[PDB]
Order: sequence, then C-alpha cells, then structure tokens
Amino acid sequence: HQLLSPSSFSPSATPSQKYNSRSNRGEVVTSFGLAQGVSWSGRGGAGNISLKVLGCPEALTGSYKSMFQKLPDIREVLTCKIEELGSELKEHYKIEAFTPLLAPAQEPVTLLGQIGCDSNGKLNNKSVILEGDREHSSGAQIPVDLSELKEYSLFPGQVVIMEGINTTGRKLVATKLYEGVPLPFYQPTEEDADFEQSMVLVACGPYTTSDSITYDPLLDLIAVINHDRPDVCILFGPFLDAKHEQVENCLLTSPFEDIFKQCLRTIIEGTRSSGSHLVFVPSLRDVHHEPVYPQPPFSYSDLSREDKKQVQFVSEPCSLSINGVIFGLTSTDLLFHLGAEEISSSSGTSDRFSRILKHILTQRSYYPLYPPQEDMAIDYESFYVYAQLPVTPDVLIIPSELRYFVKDVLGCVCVNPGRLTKGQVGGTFARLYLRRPAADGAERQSPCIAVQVVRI
Amino acid sequence: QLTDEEKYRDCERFKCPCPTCGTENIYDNVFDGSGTDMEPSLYRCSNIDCKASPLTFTVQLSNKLIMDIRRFIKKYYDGWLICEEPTCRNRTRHLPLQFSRTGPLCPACMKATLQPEYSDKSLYTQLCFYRYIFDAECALEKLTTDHEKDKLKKQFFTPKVLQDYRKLKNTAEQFLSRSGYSEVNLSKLFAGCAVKS
Amino acid sequence: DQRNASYPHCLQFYLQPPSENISLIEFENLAIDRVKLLKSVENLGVSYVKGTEQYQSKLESELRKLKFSYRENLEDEYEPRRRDHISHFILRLAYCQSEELRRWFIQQEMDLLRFRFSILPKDKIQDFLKDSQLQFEAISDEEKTLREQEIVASSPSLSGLKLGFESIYKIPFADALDLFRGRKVYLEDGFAYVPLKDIVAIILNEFRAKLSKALALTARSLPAVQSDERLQPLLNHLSHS
Amino acid sequence: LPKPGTYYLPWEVSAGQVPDGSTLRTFGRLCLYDMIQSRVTLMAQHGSDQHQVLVCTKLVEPFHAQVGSLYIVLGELQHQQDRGSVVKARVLTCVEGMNLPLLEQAIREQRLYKQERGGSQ
Repeated sequence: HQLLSPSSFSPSATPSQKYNSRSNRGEVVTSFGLAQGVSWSGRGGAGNISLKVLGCPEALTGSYKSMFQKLPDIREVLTCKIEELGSELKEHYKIEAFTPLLAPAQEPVTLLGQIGCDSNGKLNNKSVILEGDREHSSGAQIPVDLSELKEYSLFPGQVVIMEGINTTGRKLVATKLYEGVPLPFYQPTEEDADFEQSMVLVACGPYTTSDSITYDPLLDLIAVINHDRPDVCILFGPFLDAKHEQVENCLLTSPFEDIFKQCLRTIIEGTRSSGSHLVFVPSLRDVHHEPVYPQPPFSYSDLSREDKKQVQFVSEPCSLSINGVIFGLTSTDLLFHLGAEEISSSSGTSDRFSRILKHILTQRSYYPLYPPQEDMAIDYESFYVYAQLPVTPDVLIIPSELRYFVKDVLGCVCVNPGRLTKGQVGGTFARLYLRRPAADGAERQSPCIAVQVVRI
Repeated sequence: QLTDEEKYRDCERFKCPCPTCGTENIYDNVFDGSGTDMEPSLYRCSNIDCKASPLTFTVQLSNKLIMDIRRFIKKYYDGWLICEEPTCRNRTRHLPLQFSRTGPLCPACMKATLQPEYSDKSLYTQLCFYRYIFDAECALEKLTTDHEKDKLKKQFFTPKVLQDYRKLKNTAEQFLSRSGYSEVNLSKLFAGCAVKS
Repeated sequence: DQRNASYPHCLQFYLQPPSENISLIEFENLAIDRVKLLKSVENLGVSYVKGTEQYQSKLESELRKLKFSYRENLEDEYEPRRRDHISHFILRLAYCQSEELRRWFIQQEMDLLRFRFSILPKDKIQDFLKDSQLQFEAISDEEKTLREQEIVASSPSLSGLKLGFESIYKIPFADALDLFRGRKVYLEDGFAYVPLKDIVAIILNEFRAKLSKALALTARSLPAVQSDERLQPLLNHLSHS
Repeated sequence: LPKPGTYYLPWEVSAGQVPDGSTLRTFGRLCLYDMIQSRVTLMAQHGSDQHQVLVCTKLVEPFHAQVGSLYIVLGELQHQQDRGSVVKARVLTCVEGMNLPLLEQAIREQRLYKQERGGSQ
C-alpha cells in the first residue's frame, strides 16, 4: 500500500538492496534514564494531548518580505543583542561599570564585547579580536591575548565579559572569563500536571537512500508507528532533499509541489490508523520552499476535516509545548557548525559536546554563531523577532550528522537521534517517555524519564 | 526610457540542456531570430539533428528555473563586502560595527567604506528577467503589425502553448510576489507628521 | 466598517496621512494621474470663467476619466477616495521644494476643493463641516435685527431685505480676507458678519489654504531624509517634468 | 564677529556650570528629533549616569537626523523659564567613530596648559 508512487515520478527508481539486506532491526543502541524494564506502548492518540506554540509573543505563521536587507538594520540588531545580554550579565554578577575599549588604564578593567576573528580562516588562540558594543565603545576592535588564561571556550559571535589590564588601549591581556547565566526554567500549571503519562516518537530525514526514490525507510517508519501506536509523532525534513542526485540534475518528471503533496498524503493516510498526532518541521534542504532562516510553516490545502485535529504544521525553529513540557525543535546542524568553528583550552579531559550544548543554552538564541556558515541564509529582522528562546526547555531535540547521543546539560535533556538514513544504509530514531513528577520534591525533577534510540 | 535589452543587459541568460540530445539551449527572448524566422524559443531544439520539441519538457524547465532562482537567492544572502579602496580590495563577510557618516569602515585600511558585492537591485532585475522571457502575451502585444500577430497566433501560438508559457511565467512570479524591494511602507514615509497621527 | 469610516465624505481636508503599504507601480501611476488632473484643472480654469456649465461639465468629465472621487454614491466609492488621498499626499511630498511650486500647488488644490464643495448638497455641507475641526458661531436673532441695515448695505450677495431665513456668522477679521479685501462684508470691532453661503465658501477655502501651507512647510523638513535609491528618479522627473 | 566656542564636557553643561550667553561646543549621542518644534535631545554617558543636552535647531534645517550617532553642537546657551537650558545651534556636524577618550585627554591637556601659562600673571 505504498501510496507514494516512485514509478510515477521518474522511471529510474532502483531500490538499494543494501537497506533491504539489513538484519539488526529493533536493536536499541543506547538508552538513558529509567529505560530498563519498561515496555514502550502508548494510547495511540486516544487520550488527552495538548499542543501549543511559545517563544516570541508573535509566533511565526505566515511569510514575510525577504529579499531586502540594509546594513543599519543588521548593526542595530547586533548592538541590541550585545547590549541586552551584557546588561543581564552585569546585573546578575553585580559589576560596577564597563570601561571603554579604547581607554587606557594601569588598573584591571571589565570590558564587554563580542568574540570575533580578524581573518577569514578558522579561529585560533592568536587571532582573536574583541568587538565592543556601540554605546560603550563605539564598536571598537582590540586584539586579545589568552596566554594568562587558565581556562576558556570561545567561538565567533559569542558575548563575553572579560577582565584584564589594558595599559596602552590597543591590546588586552586576559585574566578572567565569566560564565554564562542560563534562563530560568518553565513553571508548570495545574492543567500541565493533569496529564498522567504519554510517549513521543521523533525522527529526522532524509527518508530515502542516495540512489533511489522508493522512500522505503518512510514506509518502515509508518509501519513502526502503526505497530507502536504512539501519542505524538514529530517528523523532521527534508522530505524532498535538494542534495539528492536525481533532483540536482532535474530528472524528475513531476512538479516538486505535487510530489511533496503526494508524500504528505501517503504519510497521513498511512498513519491515520494509529490515530496519533503529527507535526512537520520544515528544513532548509527542501527544494520547494524558501531558503531563508527562520522558515514559515508548510502549506497543504487538501486536508480533511478529521485530519486537521491530528495534523499540524509548525515553523522552523519552534518551541512546542506538550502536556506542559517545553520542547526545543530545530533542524539545523548546530553541533557540526559549532564543533567546526570552536577553540578552547582545558587542563584535563572534557566533553566537547557538553561544552557546545552549554554554549547553546547560555547564549539565549537558537543560532548563536555569527557569521553563519557559508551555506546558510538568515533574515536578521525575522531572526531577531522569531528565533529567541523564551525559557530553558525541559527537553531539547537537535538532529545532527554526528554520532547519536542522549545527554543532560544544566538540567535540560539533549537528544540527537540522528539521520534516519546514512548513505545507503539505515539510521536511527528515538522514543521519549514523559511522566509528570511529584511536586513535593525539593528541586524541580526532569519530566523526561526514559529515552531510547532505536535502530530502524 | 531604458529599453528591455538595455535594462536586462547584465542578467545571466537561462540555460537548459535538452533531455534528449543533451545539448544546452540558451534562452534570451521569447522569439529567436529576426525577420521571417518568427518562432518560439521553446518550439525547436538548438541541434538540427535533434527533433525533440522543448515544449515537451515543461516540468524539467520549471524544475531548473526553481533551482536557478534558489541558487541566486542563496548567493545574494551570503553578503560579501568589498572595500572601495583600489589599493585595499578587502573582501570579507564580517560586518564591522564601527560605522561612519556614509557606511561601514573597512578594518584593513580604515580609510574607505565597504560596499555589497551583490546588491538587491541586481537580484530583483534578475528575477524580473526570468519572468520577462516567459511572457508571451507581452511579446505578442509588442508586435507592430496586427496581421503578423494574428498570423503568429494562428500558426504557432495554440492555447496549450500559451498555457505552458503562463505556467513558466507563474513559476517565477511566485518568487517575485515576496520581494520587499517592490513594496513601499507609507507609514515610515510619512512618519514626520503627527498632528493627525 | 473600516471602508466607510476611512472615507465617509467626498470632501476632505487631508489631515490623516495614509498608513498602508502599496506597490511602486501604483505609486508612480497615482502621482502621474494627480499631476495630470491638476494641470487639466488649471487649464480649464484659465480657458473658461469659473462657474458656468461647460467648465463644470468638462471638469466632471476629466475627474471621471482619471478614476477619482467627485460625486456622492452609496456604493463602491472606497477606491476613488483612497486614490485621491494617496495621490494628494504623494504630490505634496513631491511639491515642497520652492515657493513657486508651493504657491501653484496650493492654488490648484484650492480650486479643486472649491469645485467639489460647490457640487455638494446642503446637509452634506453641514455634515462635512461637523466632521472637520472647524466650529462656527451663529449670532442670535436679536443681534441680527440689531445690525440688519448695515449688513444689507454691505450686501454680501444679499439684495432686498433678504436677511430673513438666514444665519449670520461671527468670525475674526483675519479669516475673511477674500470678502474683507473688496468691501463685501460688514466689519465691527474686529469681527465680520457673513451670510451662510459666503461664509462657508470663503472661510473653508481660507482655512484650507492656511492648513495646507503650514503642513507643506512642515513636510519641507522631510526630504532631507529621502536618500532612498528608489523614488528618486520619480521625484526628479516630476519636479521638472 | 561671534564669540569663540570653548569646549565643555556634557556633565559640566548639564550641571549648570556655564553662565548665560556663553558660547560653548559640546558633544553627545542623538536620541530624538521632534520635527514639529525642531528640538533635538542628546545624552553622553559618564560612568553609570546619563546627562541630557537640549538643542534647538531652528537655524540648521533642513536636516538629516541619524539616531544613535555622535554629534558636535556649536551655539549659544540660553536659560528658559521651564525648559531649563537649551543651546541654539549655529553649526551641527555629524561625527561617527570619534575616539572620545582621546578628545577628553586633549581637552584636559589644553586646559592644563592654559592654566600653566596663566600662572605667570
């Protein structure tokens, strides 16, 4: 019952026999929490589920005028971000005043600025320049020396508060580096704790191999969802990858929008039997969508009345609330970019992934890196409006090309199920368990209890 | 006062390989040739040996057009800045925060001002060009003699050809209906008057 | 009902600036249409004598051709009034450089408003006066009979004891300049007594002239910020077309 | 010939240390431009406190106002009944990216040399 018809799109669909030759199906590579002795079963959407969108006071719902940018707007956005973060840090840390960058002095001073690189290459411990805020330093630049710093962790576009001695006003010798202050957690309400138990499935694209348009992994995932009967299903893009070999050469014989609509119809009609909730998160690799971050939601006007209550489309990125548990959804490969563009020094062994996740959490932004990667487009007004973290999410989801992992950083669970397909072989997806903890505990208990990364 | 040829002088011409013979077909106008050779650019392939009608490849042409438009949009949004100083020519993506009376100050020489490498005007002109070469109605209306227009409509421009041209034109008009370069905000224009809001 | 609330009357004083977003092509077309209408109004005024029938008929035809708002209909007049409003504001932006251009623009606008007012029904005149900020004062009947002979002698378009069934208005002498100039109104201790028709016509024209002059002077300080690369060829071409 | 424009720091002008009618030249960051009354408000940040300078610009219009840019104002100070003190600008030029600490150091050096030269009489 493959509603999607690869033969109807292109006459050159040859399935990858390697994927069909797999034999390690159902293997749980890794787990976390109370995942031992617990069977994974849900109500199949027959219970009570609440979905909401939070974040900016105006959630992204429609498109916007895009192909028009001016430098003063970008400068204003950057200055406002730097000033707000610096003011919050100063108020939290009880600092007296910020010395201007170009003012020389013989005594230790506290400065505020943005970490940047003076060259077009990667950052290193010898080419770091601090760029201060407009109000306090008129956007001046001054090289920074980290030879006297015991520990540090920097990437371009990071807002830091540094203390040191600036004798000449043209070079600063580092002596300290304040740590980021995470946002406060969400406060549950009476209705949030009313939900007893539910579990959520998460998967990310692409849904095909590198040599076929059969979408066999999509059918396997649909069958898995039907068998398991989960509560809420969240599927990431891209649904029609623009890096596919067939799509790049324009060998498809059908319009992109029609193919995407057929795929959506296939998914919805396959998952109707389970009765769960579906959420679709757009990605920048879709070939029939605007390549600008943030991204307006998907459009599909052929929905049935019943399917409206079970099929939902959200923006990219989106902060989704499920039964009072805040989720952080983003399809961008933040971890890969940050790892490629990060430098640090440690006196002992440390986890790079934990450091990157902590930097993401403490920057109060979904894309703290600046300048962005060479293959990304950002609309800075829309980015400043619709891409801000409201609060620290209880559960954070971020697919990436790196190795799958489940980690707890600063009380926020980070899950990276990874791609569903890796070249011509199957990948992995994840399943989450959500139980509201008792309110009699001394400290806030993590609602997420069990997470399993299941091979597909 | 500028003509169509002068207005779109710097626009990159659309090129699509013929699926049958593989040879590319450079498109620059609705009609190719002058004089007695009034023929749609999609009617015949460049290769005389090739007999495949390019009009049969409407879906492939639309897909290639979408890919090209996406590539141009991504190219514009990269934001490359080049120093105006002839002796500096600094090329960077990092926008300096130390502005001046005119624009950003180049950190390499500290005497000149950076300029965008690919301005929004060029991108809008490119999109308008990609709409222009697939508008058969305007091309027919531009014909001086009505008898020649009627003859061309009868011999070649069947309603299906007009529908295909409309589809191709809509493929670019969809992107063109989101640009902020063709939408004036009167609220900011008349923000200086507050006697009556 | 935003449509009728925004544009309830054909006559306007052009106080509220527009606040919506429009495309560039419509902007240019509106500017060109209003400049053509102004030139046609000037030519019609110069060629004929103000009033008559042929002049007003040709003006009505010109207004109808350029899809503007001149008459009063209960259905589908949002578009002409909106076009008139936006085009007038664009022309005001384009015509605030020199004294001569300001004088010409004010003259043409005053003539157009005078015609549109002359083609209006009486209750519509009262409603339009109420809608705008002007408030007038009517003297009592005792005062009216106390100064009947002087008003009749001045004869502000009144002949043969026609003071009856009329309302006499009291206004400062600095606002009745048109009538005050050529001994067509009775002046007493700093006030002018005017019959209804003359007071509405002349005082509305004068107040509109003063308000338009003040607002154009205010808008003169704006184009120092009009460094936009767009709208610049249009403004330059329209300045000395 | 107008009186010379001596330098004055914003926190000296805002503290009422300048007599009426004195000609002064100060600096600050633009914040507002009320076109109806042609009034411009400037602040300069000293430490953790903000001081304001009001400038009437009736003699320099038309004007291109940029919010958030440094300005240098030359004019005569006038005391008003309710609006405090307002500077009637004669020349108002836009400077962006000036090294402010260098300017203050130069001002103090000039004042010190003037005091030293005046100490012999």
